[PDB]
Amino acid sequence: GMMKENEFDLKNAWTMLSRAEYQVRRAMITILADKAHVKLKNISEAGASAFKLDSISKGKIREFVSKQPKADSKWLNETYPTFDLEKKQIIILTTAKFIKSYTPFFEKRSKAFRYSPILKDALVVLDEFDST
Amino acid sequence: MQVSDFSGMIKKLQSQSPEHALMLLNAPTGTGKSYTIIRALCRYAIKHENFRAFFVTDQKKNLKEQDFEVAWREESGAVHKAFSERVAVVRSLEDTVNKLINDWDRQQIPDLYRSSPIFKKSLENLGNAFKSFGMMKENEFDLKNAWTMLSRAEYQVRRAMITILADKAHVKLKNISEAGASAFKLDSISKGKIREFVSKQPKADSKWLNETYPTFDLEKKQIIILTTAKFIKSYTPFFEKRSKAFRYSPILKDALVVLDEFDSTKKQILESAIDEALKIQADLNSLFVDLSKGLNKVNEGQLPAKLGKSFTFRDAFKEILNDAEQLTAEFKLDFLYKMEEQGRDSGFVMRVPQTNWVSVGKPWNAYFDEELRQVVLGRQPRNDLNFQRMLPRISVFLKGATKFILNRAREYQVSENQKLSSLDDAMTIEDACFSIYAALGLSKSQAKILFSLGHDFSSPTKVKTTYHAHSGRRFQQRGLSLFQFTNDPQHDLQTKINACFFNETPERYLLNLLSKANVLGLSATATLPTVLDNYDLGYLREMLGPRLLDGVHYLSDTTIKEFDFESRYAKQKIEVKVETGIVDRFFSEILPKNNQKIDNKKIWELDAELAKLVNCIPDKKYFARRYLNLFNSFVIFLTDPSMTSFLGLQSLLPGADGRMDENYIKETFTTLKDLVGGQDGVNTELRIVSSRNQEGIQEQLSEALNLVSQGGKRVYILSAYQTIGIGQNLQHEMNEFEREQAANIAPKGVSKSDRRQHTIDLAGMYLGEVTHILSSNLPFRMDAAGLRSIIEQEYLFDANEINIKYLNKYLKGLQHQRLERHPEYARSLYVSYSRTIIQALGRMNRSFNKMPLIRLVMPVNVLQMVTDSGIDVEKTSQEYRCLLTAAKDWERDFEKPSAEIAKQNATFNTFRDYRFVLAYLQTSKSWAQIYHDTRWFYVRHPTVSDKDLKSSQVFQQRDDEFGLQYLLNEHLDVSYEVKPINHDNGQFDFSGTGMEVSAEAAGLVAMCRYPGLKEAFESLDIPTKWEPNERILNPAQFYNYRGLLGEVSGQFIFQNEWSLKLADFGKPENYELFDFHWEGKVVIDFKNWRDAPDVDTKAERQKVEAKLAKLQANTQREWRVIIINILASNQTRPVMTVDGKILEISGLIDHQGKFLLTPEQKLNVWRFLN
DNA sequence: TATGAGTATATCC
DNA sequence: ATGAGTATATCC
DNA sequence: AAAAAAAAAA
Ligand SMILES: Nc1ncnc2c1ncn2[C@@H]1O[C@H](COP(=O)(O)OP(=O)(O)O)[C@@H](O)[C@H]1O
Repeated sequence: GMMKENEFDLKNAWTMLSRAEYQVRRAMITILADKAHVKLKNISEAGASAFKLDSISKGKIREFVSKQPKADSKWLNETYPTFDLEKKQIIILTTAKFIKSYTPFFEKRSKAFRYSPILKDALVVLDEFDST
Repeated sequence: MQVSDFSGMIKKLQSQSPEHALMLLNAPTGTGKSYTIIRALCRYAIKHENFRAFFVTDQKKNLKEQDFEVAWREESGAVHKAFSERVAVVRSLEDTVNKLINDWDRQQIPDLYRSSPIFKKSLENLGNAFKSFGMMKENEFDLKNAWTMLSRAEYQVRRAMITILADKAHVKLKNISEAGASAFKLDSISKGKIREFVSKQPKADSKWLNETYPTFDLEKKQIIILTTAKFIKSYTPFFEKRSKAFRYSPILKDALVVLDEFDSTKKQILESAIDEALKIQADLNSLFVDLSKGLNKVNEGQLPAKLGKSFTFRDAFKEILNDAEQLTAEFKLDFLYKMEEQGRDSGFVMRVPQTNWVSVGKPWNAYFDEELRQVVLGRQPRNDLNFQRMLPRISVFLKGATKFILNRAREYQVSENQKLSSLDDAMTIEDACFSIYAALGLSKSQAKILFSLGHDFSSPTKVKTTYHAHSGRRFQQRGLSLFQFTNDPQHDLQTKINACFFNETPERYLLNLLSKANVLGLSATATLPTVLDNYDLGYLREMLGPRLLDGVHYLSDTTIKEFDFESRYAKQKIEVKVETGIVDRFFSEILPKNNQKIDNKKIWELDAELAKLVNCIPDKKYFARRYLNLFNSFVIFLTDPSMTSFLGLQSLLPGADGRMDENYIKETFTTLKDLVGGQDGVNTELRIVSSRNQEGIQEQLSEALNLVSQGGKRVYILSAYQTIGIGQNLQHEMNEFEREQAANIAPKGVSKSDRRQHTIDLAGMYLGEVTHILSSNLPFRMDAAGLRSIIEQEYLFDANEINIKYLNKYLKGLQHQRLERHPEYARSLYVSYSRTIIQALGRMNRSFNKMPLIRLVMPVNVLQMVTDSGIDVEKTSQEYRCLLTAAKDWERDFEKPSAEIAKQNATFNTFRDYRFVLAYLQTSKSWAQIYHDTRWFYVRHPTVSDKDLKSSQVFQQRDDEFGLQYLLNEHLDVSYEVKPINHDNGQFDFSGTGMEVSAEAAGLVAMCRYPGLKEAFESLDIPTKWEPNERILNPAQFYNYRGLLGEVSGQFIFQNEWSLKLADFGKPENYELFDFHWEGKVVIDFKNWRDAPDVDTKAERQKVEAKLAKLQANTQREWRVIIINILASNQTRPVMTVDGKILEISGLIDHQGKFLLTPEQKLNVWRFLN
């Protein structure tokens, strides 16, 4: 926020903010991993930077948070919609975000909305069509 | 020591204009080293207007800006130059920004930039950027981006200043730059006008501009003061956006570089080198393919004639193209390498001059899947491409090709600089190399990695037949390489082999610097023998010879006699007392157990507090000893009506963690002060001099010592070795107590105006453990710590301090995360420990007044670790000598294990050289000549004098000691005995008994007993007996020696007896397969061995039949083969295989030199010969 | 030689 | 899968 | 007409 004046250095500040947010996400990932008994070690040792997982481990995490109490799972889903995007029936966003990418949970490289399979057969409602 | 001595040193160094010698000076601290070098540099700069010098030191607290200003003021006599246009201080970007902000806050900007609104806005933006940079200093990933933002802000400030100066000089900036924005590319004339204007400007304005921006006119600066870290990196010129490296700048040509912390610089340089090596990585396959493609474009004349006509006329170019084609065909590098992972970590592969290394055990294999049209890489047993051979071969090719391209780029730069009229915008060697690489079609990253394989180092010119630079240290010559395999979904079709090469050790950087500038190295420990915290002086002297000068040759003997202190200390009855701390667990052991017992409870909750603090650490039982040693030290401090100044140095700075907790130490000190010492401790205080405080170390030290000089107190200064352990002044002005208590040791013939006559040195020092001599990081990954670890071990191996056994054990431990103990008899470890201790003890030798009794307190480990091996204790401080006399109970012997390790390492290196040369001689022609020459050198004289070995056609032609690693005979013996451990790996033990190297296996016995054989030896100039001389062959060399001797003798006797003339082969790709041939019918192989053991018949037959089969496929004939032995002890029996194609004869002549081949045998010989 | 004449919004690199 | 116990400096 | 140095196996 201190460096929102110039745009040339906005890229670097955005990069630092993204790295910090990714660290927060990694902390949450390892918390849920130790709370779900999942072999975080596979990642945590073979992935002490990249931190990749497999489908079954994230599925176990998702089904654990599914049966979790209402309040905490509610906060997690509200703040991190990308935690499980293939279950969201409605996705509300700005067109500036729609053109750009979204950063999935359990991952660091962002994925563009344009090529993602989530748009296939979806219905896109442009609330101000001409202004878009 | 007088300034005339350093003037003589400087003028001697400047007389080496085309050679650029290196001069080193050992002088104990507190002798004038830094006082007089500054005066000498200033005086020489004033007298000679074309003299340029650099003053380099590791820590900016040792830059001595004020000392340079004072010396310049007192040296200039008539003109009185403002010292800002002659002497410059090149600060980092952060320090420049800090000075700018401070000047802005103190109204010190000279009202010309202040009045402008553009400048003010730029300064406000710079202040915000500096605040952000300070906030983001925690994570090093954000450090790069914060630094980039700060650099952009500083550049905007510079642009504002440029516009302000341009309009005042009527320069059309915009027109010179660009009506638009990003530009400001001014011509030489405009900036010349600007420089003229500031030259005629009022003095205050010019002084501020020149101090803040020394790079405003960098050519006028005669002395340039900067840190080692800044010297390694680049400086940003004024008027420009891109920074220019000091390394390739024309500012260094014929300059004099004064490294005031040689040898402390090496580590810094090393660290920087490691970081740079990790920044630059590229896919090896694509890099090689692109370079090959570019070179082929050069061949077909598709590049401008300027470089094309210089590439093509050299035979090395044709050879490089041929090697590129052969390597592309051999390793299938045209195709994609795909490495299938199911998710398991791949680790990485290391290549060190001794071996390959895989971090996950199973070696990597690669074959060509023809159906897939890919190269499958993985852990499968199938290895049809020799991947572990592919990785280093491509690296060797890249290194050689890049050296060729560097030579061509040097030629191109020299030719292009002729065209330029104003030699102010000349292109550097780096620019020429980048232009060549870009013209070849390589990317910018590929150009960076190819250029870093060797940085503009191409040697001199056949040394003009002066001195032969030779070295047997393999790590300095080959470096090391790292490879990691990466799979990404965005390049799903292939696996990237990211490569990381480390070649520029600090010694190589220093040699490259010496290729263009004189270097003067100054410290009290400049020549301590150690390769961990000092340059490899052995390697430096090997590669420099006469160019490695000595400084003490330019001092009067009075100064050297003044270096002594054991006489002056005795004459004034100064007594040094070493107190070692035998403390393990609890605090009653440090309290004075004399019968003034206060309470048996208060110390118990003191122990409880200590245990509580230790337990709250996120190993224990060791931090307690550190705390107790420190507490014992300042108990000793608190119980003496003396010792007005005490310094306690550790290897750790007090902070927030429990392992060394700051406020806990403070409260412990206060409790001990009110618990021990009634009137002794009331006048005491504690100061923690640290970089974590909100003010510079200079004022912290100044106020801590003013507490004693003026406050009438007794201070305990606690800090770390890395903070104020080197080159820091800790003396203070005396008080009445010190005046009436201290003693003076000033030599007869010293002035009263000297500051050393009005100050008093420290009266006591606590020497904590020096902890980080060798790395201990455990998770071994491809990062800075792992590289530092591997490089330290390679340095130890080069200096003959660890053998291949210990290195293999260490690597195996690293594969398992089970690091081994430090080597017990590695001299460098103890010498580095001693170096830190010596530097620490030099901080209390900066004055002539000393307290009558000095107390040095340290734990027992410091006593056990220090040593005197290669350290001239005669010219060291008396405190260190007393410490050594106290530590004499643990003195080690390093000469013996070093000698045997040197023998083992020389043998191992010879064996590795020969393992390489056979495989390469497979497909070479000249290296056959080198191998022939080396073997004949072996047999012409097994024992050779040192000068005779150094001056030879085989030693003067190779630039290293390939195959020529002779042992050392301290007794000039003619024989020795060695027990082989693993002859497959070339490992030998020179204390065991399993084989004899002497003339008994030579022609002396059982070989000269043949008619005409001794005549053949005397005709071929092969001595019959090993004459006692200096150096003797090693077991790896003795193998080839006896093999060639047996070859000659057996072929001679075979020709004498069977009366047949054999012929040699003439096809290059089938060398080292069979010794000779016979009439296109037979291939003949000769052997020299002991009595026949229970040798593995099947492996020998498999190998000989494999070479036979490849010769069958190549010669288009069916061939026989003969295996022949020269000496035996029983009945000879030539046994053939059932088919009858292979002959095996064991022993030709007996031990009496007469053959054992009867008429029957003979005839069979004829029958097999046909 | 020749005109038209802002403020504001949002996200990744 | 134990041996051993850090601070200093500066460009991308 | 000044490119280097490339065993297996652990
Ligand atoms: N004529 C002199 N010769 C040498 N040192 C002097 C002289 N006059 C004063 N000094 C002081 O003596 C001290 C010796 O330290 P110095 O020589 O700078 O470091 P070193 O002895 O490590 O080279 C310095 O602090 C310097 O200011």
